[PDB]
Amino acid sequence: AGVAQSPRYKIIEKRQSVAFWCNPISGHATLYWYQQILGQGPKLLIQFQNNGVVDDSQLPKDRFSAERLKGVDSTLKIQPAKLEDSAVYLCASSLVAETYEQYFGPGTRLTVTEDLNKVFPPEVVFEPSEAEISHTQKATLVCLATGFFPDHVELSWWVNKEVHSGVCTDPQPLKEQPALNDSRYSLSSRLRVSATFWQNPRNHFRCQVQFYLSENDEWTQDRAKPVTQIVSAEAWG
Amino acid sequence: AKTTQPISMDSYEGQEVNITCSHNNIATNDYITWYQQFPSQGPRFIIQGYKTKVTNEVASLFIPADRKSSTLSLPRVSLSDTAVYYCLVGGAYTGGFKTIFGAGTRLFVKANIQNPDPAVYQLRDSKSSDKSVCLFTDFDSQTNVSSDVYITDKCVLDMRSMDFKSNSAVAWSDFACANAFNNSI
Amino acid sequence: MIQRTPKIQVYSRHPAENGKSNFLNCYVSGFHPSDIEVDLLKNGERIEKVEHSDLSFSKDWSFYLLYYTEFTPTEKDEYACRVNHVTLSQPKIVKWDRDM
Amino acid sequence: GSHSMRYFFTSVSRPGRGEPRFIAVGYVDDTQFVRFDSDAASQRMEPRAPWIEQEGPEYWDQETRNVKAQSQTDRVDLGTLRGYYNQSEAGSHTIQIMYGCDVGSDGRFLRGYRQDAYDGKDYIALNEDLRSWTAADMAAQITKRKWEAAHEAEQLRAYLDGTCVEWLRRYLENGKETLQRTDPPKTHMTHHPSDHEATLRCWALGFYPAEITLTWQRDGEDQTQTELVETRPAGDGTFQKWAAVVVPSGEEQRYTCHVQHEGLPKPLTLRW
Amino acid sequence: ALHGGWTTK
Repeated sequence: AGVAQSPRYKIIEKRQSVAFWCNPISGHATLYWYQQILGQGPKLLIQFQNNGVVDDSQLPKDRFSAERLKGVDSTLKIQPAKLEDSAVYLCASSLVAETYEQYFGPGTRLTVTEDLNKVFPPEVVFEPSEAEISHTQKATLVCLATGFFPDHVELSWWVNKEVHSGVCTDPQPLKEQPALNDSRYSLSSRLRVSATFWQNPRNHFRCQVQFYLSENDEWTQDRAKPVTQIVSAEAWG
Repeated sequence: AKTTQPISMDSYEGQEVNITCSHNNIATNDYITWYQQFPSQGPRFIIQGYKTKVTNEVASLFIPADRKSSTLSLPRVSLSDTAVYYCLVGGAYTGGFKTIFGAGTRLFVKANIQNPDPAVYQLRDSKSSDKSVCLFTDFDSQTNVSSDVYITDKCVLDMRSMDFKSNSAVAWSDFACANAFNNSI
Repeated sequence: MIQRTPKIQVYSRHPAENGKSNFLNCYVSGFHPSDIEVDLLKNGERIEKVEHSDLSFSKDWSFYLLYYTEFTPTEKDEYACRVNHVTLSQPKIVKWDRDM
Repeated sequence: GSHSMRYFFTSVSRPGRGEPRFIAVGYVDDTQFVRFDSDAASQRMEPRAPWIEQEGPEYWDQETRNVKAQSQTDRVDLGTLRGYYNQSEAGSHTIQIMYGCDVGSDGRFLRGYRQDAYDGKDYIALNEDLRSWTAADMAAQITKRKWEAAHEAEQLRAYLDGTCVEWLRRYLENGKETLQRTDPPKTHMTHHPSDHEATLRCWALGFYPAEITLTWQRDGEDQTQTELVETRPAGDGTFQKWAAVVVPSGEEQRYTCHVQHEGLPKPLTLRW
Repeated sequence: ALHGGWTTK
């Protein structure tokens, strides 16, 4: 069992707090906290040896704090978060120290928005074009995930059983309003199957998008709060 | 940061990929370590060496006599090897304690399209039948896919059961997928 | 040999002079394992404030330690070192001889 | 003449009562200058000589980090070697490590060492060429095969002929007043009486370095038939030693004590 | 100064 981290996704507003948690590999003496903002490599925030802090050079101590009191699990806290805090926060551990292999956890994706009203659930399956079966004897399906914010989704394809063969999801979605900060996003994915498979009527194709606030910060207005949900759509053929 | 490596590299699947990292101020107690980071994942250790060439099942690491540079060698890359590769130099001493990943090298692996059929199609929504998108598909990897026109980048899917790989791009009426070096139908 | 019994030497840092301040030493060496109990005695009673060196070992991996305390020798006062170790059935007492 | 730097480590497992006891000491020649004790409250590398105290905080942070890393490495190795020797959790076990380097009067590298023990017996040792190992038993073969193929052994070799020599030169310059000194022994002889038989004790006190040779001789002939005590620390950085021989009375001037020490111009001869 | 960057037995 590798490094465990909690939570996986987080959306909050400028000037409020968040606490990341990490559990390293059992018996590992060194724990690392990394911040990885989009388009850059990981940057070391704080490093622990046993229960003592050993590296603080790059920690923004006005907002960033961390503790590993018993030398096993560590909590990293942000107070109060700024707009520039949007990043993936990774926890890592090594058996002895920095020259050993650093085992990384799944990471925590944190988005800090200007206002919680700007986050929205995704909008979701274009059926294969008839010219494509004729030309190639195949059937490509295209799925669009539109209007979501923040960029915390996990797209998948389900056929009667999740499938990974013949699937190409976009590496990074595009900004619906590139020049507007905190804009909504859009993500596209393709699944192509053979013509005979889509000729059959007994095949159910689903494009499933899993969205990532919770009831604690409830807002109670008309359009439903964009709670972490699954917006999905389907086709039969 | 003692390390300088190329920002990005492109390679076709099945080719050997060599990534060279320059570290001319390397110290006596420094190790040379490489990490590989897949999308939506943390970095993963792949290799570490000091002077002698090191080989494992993932890669080989070559270090010249003066240790002023190093070369990570990926034997035969597949499409799944598209990742960020970080060259790290450090050790158990004051000037090397801190781990500095840097920008790394973004390796992009391109498929060998055996039967290119560059053709734009028009798919229609299952429910909102009047909605359509551009589907630039079956182009070879050589081409580059370049208002309210939404253009995604080129994507390569693998039909493992039929040994067929196809590039594709999606745009949202459709003349074609906008203004790129496109061809044929 | 799995376990080695300690060698014990009791002596002063400087040549003994009655009425003059000095240091009383108990040097234990050549023992294994490191677990050891060493006390300095004045007239058969444990001297309370006794310090010792940091544990180290010789080429044959046997440990050595120096236990010491400040003392002013007199004609009548009796000084000794009491050592207990897993190799000893009962504590071993070595008396201070100022000619040794 | 030549100089040396040595580091010594002891890790003693404590079955059922927490982590192993770990003690580290560093020596320049016969002078200790650093120490770490896992049972001490500071949990830092600590100075033990005046000249090392002038090192800045980065030195002490680096030394504290690396001594704890050594301690954690040995703690892992205690569990590993217990499995190698098929031992139970009930018993206590000890890992001892010594390593360092020697330099000549010119400061040039002479040799490097790294020796490891388990329960007071040789376990594995680095050979003089610093790129091969000598394993003492079958359990140590597992470690030897691992370390033979370890790129970390290349850095250990570079430390012993490189980094180790450089730090020793820095320490020798910083502690020039004390480390470069040589205190000659102060010598005297005592007489201690059955009848027509006594003991002549030949003393050597307050000398540094610890290396010394004391020999008894009758009529110019070596007399190794004598009681020699182990060289012992006085507590002030100097050492003591004495050699005693049993003498039939009247034969006091037949016996000669010879003192050899690098602080002496010529070897001393002592007659009662 | 101490040796660093070692490996396990």
